[PDB]
Amino acid sequence: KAKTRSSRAGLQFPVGRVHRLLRKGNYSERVGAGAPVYLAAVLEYLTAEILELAGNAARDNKKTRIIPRHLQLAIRNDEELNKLLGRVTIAQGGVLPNIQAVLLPK
Amino acid sequence: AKTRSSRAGLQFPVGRVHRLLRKGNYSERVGAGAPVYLAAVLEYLTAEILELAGNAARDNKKTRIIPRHLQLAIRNDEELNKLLGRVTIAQGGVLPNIQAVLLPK
Amino acid sequence: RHRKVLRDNIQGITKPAIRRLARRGGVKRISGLIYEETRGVLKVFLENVIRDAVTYTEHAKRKTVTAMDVVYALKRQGRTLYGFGG
Amino acid sequence: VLRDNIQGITKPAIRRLARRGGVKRISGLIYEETRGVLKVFLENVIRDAVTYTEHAKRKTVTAMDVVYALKRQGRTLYGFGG
Amino acid sequence: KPHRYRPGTVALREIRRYQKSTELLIRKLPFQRLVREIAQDFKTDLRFQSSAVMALQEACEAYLVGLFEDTNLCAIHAKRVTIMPKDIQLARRIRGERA
Amino acid sequence: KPHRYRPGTVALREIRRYQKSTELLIRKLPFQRLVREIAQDFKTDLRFQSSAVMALQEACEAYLVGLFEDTNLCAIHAKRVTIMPKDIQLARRIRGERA
Amino acid sequence: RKRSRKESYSIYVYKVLKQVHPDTGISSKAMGIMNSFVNDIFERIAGEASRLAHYNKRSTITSREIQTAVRLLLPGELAKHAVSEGTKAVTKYTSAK
Amino acid sequence: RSRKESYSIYVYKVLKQVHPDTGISSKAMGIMNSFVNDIFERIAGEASRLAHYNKRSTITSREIQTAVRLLLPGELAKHAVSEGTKAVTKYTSA
DNA sequence: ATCAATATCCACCTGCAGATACTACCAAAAGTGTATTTGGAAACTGCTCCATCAAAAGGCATGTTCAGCTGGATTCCAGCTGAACATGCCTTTTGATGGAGCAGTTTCCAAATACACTTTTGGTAGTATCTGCAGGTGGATATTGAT
DNA sequence: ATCAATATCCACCTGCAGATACTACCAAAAGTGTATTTGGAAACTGCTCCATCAAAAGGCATGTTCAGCTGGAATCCAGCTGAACATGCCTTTTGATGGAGCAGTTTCCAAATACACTTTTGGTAGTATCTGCAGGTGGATATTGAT
Ligand SMILES: [Mn+2]
Ligand SMILES: [Mn+2]
Ligand SMILES: [Mn+2]
Ligand SMILES: [Mn+2]
Ligand SMILES: [Mn+2]
Ligand SMILES: [Mn+2]
Ligand SMILES: [Mn+2]
Ligand SMILES: [Mn+2]
Ligand SMILES: [Mn+2]
Ligand SMILES: [Mn+2]
Ligand SMILES: [Mn+2]
Ligand SMILES: [Mn+2]
Ligand SMILES: [Mn+2]
Ligand SMILES: [Mn+2]
Repeated sequence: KAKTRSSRAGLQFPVGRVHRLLRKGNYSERVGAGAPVYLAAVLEYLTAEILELAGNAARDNKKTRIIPRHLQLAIRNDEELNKLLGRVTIAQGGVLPNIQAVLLPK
Repeated sequence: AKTRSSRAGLQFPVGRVHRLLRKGNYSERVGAGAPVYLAAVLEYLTAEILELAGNAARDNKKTRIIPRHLQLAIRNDEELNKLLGRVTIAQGGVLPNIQAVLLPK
Repeated sequence: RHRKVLRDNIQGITKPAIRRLARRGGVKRISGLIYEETRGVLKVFLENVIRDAVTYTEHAKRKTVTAMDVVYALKRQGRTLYGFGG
Repeated sequence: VLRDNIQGITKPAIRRLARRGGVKRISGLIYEETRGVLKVFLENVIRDAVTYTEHAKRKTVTAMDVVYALKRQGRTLYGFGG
Repeated sequence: KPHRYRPGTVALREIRRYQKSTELLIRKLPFQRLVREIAQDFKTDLRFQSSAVMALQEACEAYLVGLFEDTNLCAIHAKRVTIMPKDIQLARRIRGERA
Repeated sequence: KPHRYRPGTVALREIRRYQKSTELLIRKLPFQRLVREIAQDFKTDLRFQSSAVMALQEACEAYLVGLFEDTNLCAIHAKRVTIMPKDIQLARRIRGERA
Repeated sequence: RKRSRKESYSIYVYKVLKQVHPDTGISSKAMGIMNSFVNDIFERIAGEASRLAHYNKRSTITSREIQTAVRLLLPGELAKHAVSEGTKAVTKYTSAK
Repeated sequence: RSRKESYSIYVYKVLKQVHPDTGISSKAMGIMNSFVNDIFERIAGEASRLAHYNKRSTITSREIQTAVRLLLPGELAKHAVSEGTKAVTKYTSA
């Protein structure tokens, strides 16, 4: 019986779809078999990383459902995700609470 | 045998531009007019820069264009400066420019 | 029939709206001349994105600007936007 | 003498760079500040350049390695290929 | 006898309020008219997906908020608490939006 | 009395001199020493094409000159003519290179 | 007439969410953000891999191109963990069949 | 050995059209080469995205044209589109 | 105003590094011609969703008054930073000299593509029922500002 | 400090939009197996150019002195801009409806690819002559700064 390439790789993200998107995307003449596996794993990993931190932000705000606000808090409060997505706008994400010290009353 | 470039009235290599498009993995297929159009655009933009650069050379009492002249031509031209806003020209230097508040008296 | 003429809608970007945006940006005090300056800056930004978006629309031979038209336009200008079909 | 390499980037050289940048007057703390910024710039570009070198299985950093590195850092450079 | 908060107290209260929330701060219908007016001047007889207008408003407000942040830093740099046109202009220059 | 130009006069002279020319302003060998040192931290036993180091110095000097321009505008914004660390820091922040 | 299929990473994003936060849900707008994110990073990596192949006159994008692209694109710790996950997934995939 | 292609002899040709009595140093020629390669990549890349966005497998002169409009500022774009259309019209009539 | 110390400019000259013009060689590239194939325009049209209308109402914009405190102007002076100059350290030069290793060539096989066939699945559609939390209320706690 | 006005907090609640659940259905996706092709690793080698070395030479960095003038601290005050209020407009909300035009399906040929074959060309390598301009000169005069 047939096992999927994802299961064979131990991945949740779809290896077959990633391979298809690579071939259709005009990135190169040929695509090695290991390329969609490696790529699917990285995407799956980065997703887990964001969801972990987003779920924590939801929890901090006494919520059980992640909304864009939680995704924004997770990304901007994490230095490496902030860097990776530094030129990205999260719709309905808002901004981090931040008041310049000199603006506070004495 | 007559070249596609001469056929299109161009100095820039149509055939080479076509080969470069095919091998660049830009798309599955390349239309016939595409490398002709692109070659013409590249030739025009080249002419525009050389014109202004040559003028910069003449203004500096020179007959040979050097990097400095290319920089002068581009930075002194609003649209070229915008097109190449994130580009560094080696040995180009900068435009003479002093903030007024720094001048004496 | 055709719609009423559209004009002077930049003034629909009101002073309290601009104040609100500045507050989210962490601004505490605002000069009176800021409001006209912001409108001019906003118009330039909008014009540039809309120009690119409509260009995508025209190339697809559509008469309707899509969310993707806008998303693509924002992307090529370095304002990548998530949440509308990226 | 035993001096760090970044300290080889001298005060007069930094002064000259500032002059071309149109700067008339310079604070004494600028020079150390500039060296730190310079080092970060080089670290970021060279890291990428060497990554290209390694991938090509080479031991020699080529100008194209550097040019490619500069482009993806958004510092496109004309005059050295590509 | 009537109660008055000092100048700046409410402004600070407003900063905390709006930095906590994510809702759009420009009125929906007037923004849509601006979009249609600008687009019309580029090309007549255009129609808009409603999500296209919303995508434009999300991007526009994010841009302006980000710009006011940099503008604020420029004002503070000059030992001011009040943002002025020249603060915006310096911010956009360094950004390379008018360099 | 012997001859002395006022402070600022020679500075302005140097500005005109170096904005006129295109030669690299950092000494070659010390820059080369710095490059090799940094690269050794990523990968040992490397060699460089001569043009590779030159590409790096052209890029690095163009970057610093551009940065000093923005830095200068920040100083002038605060009504100074002397550039300071906080000027460079503000410029880099608004550029998006930091913070 | 039938509306043609619109593919997304939703069911896969959802699976991963349940792994890291079993009792946590996600709104459709947030899922829209996540799908944009995956598409974005896909293109960034695939794009860098494409250039890298071309620079070295190779017609094939292998896991080695992907790995180098990951190192060029991702910041320190993210790159480290991504690479190990990618390497592990590949060696496991090949050790099968 | 091998051969290294560049745009040098074509750039030089164009130089003689616009400035018959003007030369160009090798370093300056290297910069022109970088310029041509850069703009090629930008235009081809945008044209590639355009085709992909519209689910087409072919890059035609129409994709090059829209790409030019997107990439070049006002007047440069106008003249570039004109020159491009001219060369395609002329190439067709031959 | 004068007047002296330098900086800066212009005209001219000459050595040479780098540009040129020449012949010749050749692989790769570009053209030409034929056979085959297929992407996508055209036609037709289903059906999503865009423009537009109405109508009620309250959230929010507008315009005003008032004065707190901010920005801008002035003054002052401590000291930092520019200018000048004396040393001498080390970058620069250049020219030769191994040899690292880039790069070109040949070999050949694991891994790619191509294809036919079969099974699996994620997307959509149709309804039908949970459920997290927005938003409203009330009342206790906290913050601000006058005194 | 006390106390009062007002914002802020949190617990509690309920309506419902939106998340969830399930069955049906199916085209596309994905996997399995077989045949055929080939990209690029591997080993070897030639020759490019990189590292190093010596060896002056002087250019340029560095340390020091002195004071001009800049940055920043302190003081004052006119009037900008924030806070609060009254008023009522126009955005928001809800819902309905025609039909523009986006998008699905099928047809079909102009233009794409794919080879084979022939011709042209750009890159090249020596080989030799040529020349634009850097760099040095003298001397005129412009600039700067002290009187
Ligand atoms: Mn109009
Ligand atoms: Mn077809
Ligand atoms: Mn009113
Ligand atoms: Mn008063
Ligand atoms: Mn003040
Ligand atoms: Mn060897
Ligand atoms: Mn299923
Ligand atoms: Mn609530
Ligand atoms: Mn082969
Ligand atoms: Mn003193
Ligand atoms: Mn001062
Ligand atoms: Mn119709
Ligand atoms: Mn020839
Ligand atoms: Mn000279």
